[PDB]
Amino acid sequence: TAEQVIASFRILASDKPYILAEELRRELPPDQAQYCIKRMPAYSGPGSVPGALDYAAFSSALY
Amino acid sequence: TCTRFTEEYQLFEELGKGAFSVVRRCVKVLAGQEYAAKIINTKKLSARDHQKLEREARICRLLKHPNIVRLHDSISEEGHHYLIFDLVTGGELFEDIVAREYYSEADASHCIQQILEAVLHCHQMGVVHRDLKPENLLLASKLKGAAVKLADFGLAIEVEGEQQAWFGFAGTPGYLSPEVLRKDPYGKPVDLWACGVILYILLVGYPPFWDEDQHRLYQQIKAGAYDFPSPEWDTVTPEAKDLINKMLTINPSKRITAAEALKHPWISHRSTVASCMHRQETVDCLKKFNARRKLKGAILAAM
Ligand SMILES: Nc1ncnc2c1ncn2[C@@H]1O[C@H](COP(=O)(O)OP(=O)(O)O)[C@@H](O)[C@H]1O
Ligand SMILES: [Mg+2]
Repeated sequence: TAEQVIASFRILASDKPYILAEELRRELPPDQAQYCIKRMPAYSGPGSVPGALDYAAFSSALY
Repeated sequence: TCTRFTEEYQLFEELGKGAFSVVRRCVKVLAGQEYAAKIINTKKLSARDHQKLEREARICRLLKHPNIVRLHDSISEEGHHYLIFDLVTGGELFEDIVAREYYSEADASHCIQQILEAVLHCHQMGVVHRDLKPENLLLASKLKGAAVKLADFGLAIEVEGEQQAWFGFAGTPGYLSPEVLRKDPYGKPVDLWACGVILYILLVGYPPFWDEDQHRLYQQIKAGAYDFPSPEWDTVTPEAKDLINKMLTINPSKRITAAEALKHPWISHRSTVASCMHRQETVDCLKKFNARRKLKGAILAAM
């Protein structure tokens, strides 16, 4: 469910439009955390900060 | 040439996935009544998986209880087996707790009493579930106060009285009992360990045992190394903690049984013993708990 996957990343992102590498590191095992960091592009939309990752772009590429 | 399901039932949307089965809504066309069809493609199953499929079918037929999914029908066709269940429409209990926002010990106690009644019924019928976990705790409907329904007997086994045996390595790591992890002979008490894990999660929203290194996770379970850290556990009644301790008891012979747990005052005297305070942090953690499970499930599918 593509509406539940981005929504789940957003939950782990504490409702932010992007997720940080250390948040993936904290909330997921070291495997799928460094998996995601090296397949998540870069969030440049509203509210972006250094390190912000685009979990929505990582997602909709799949579902 | 036996095609009774194809003849008399119409399939609709998927309701849940499984490793080697799918669950789709269906309608008994003549009656117009909705059911859930758990469908297994049997065309190239191994003999062992045939046995396990047949086992699940027997156990499901055998279990009739208000808090267990109810088998309506069972149909064998050439390359498909159909288990037809009464449809439950309330979704996962953990998702409903989050959606309804407010949750107290009194709510958790009412939830776990229902789970314990399901489990007690399984054990009275000589059945050990072995897969008690959040994905298998459904709600009968979207009605407020709808009943909990225990689902998924795919891992369930038949036992004879109180005899213990090595029935194999099966279950989700975070819910596994010390005796299974030690490869000891086991039986019904493995279900009550898993109930203690679930109940711990119902109270604070995160699991009692958690480590990305699964070898260390299993060490921690086998040591019964869980804690009630401050601040969240400071507001949990002693009686709720006491019930968890008795479920999360390493020695299975001393672990509390389902019948004893149903007489535990936090359960049997919930109205005067269980706290009615809303636990906002519990719901917040549960929201992350559910997201971590769905993502960890969606991710390995993609890998
Ligand atoms: N009786 C039912 N009514 C509605 N949905 C169901 C029912 N039984 C199962 N499902 C849905 O299908 C999913 C998988 O059910 P389960 O029997 O656990 O299949 P598997 O064991 O193959 O995973 C469940 O999580 C649930 O969402
Ligand atoms: Mg199953």
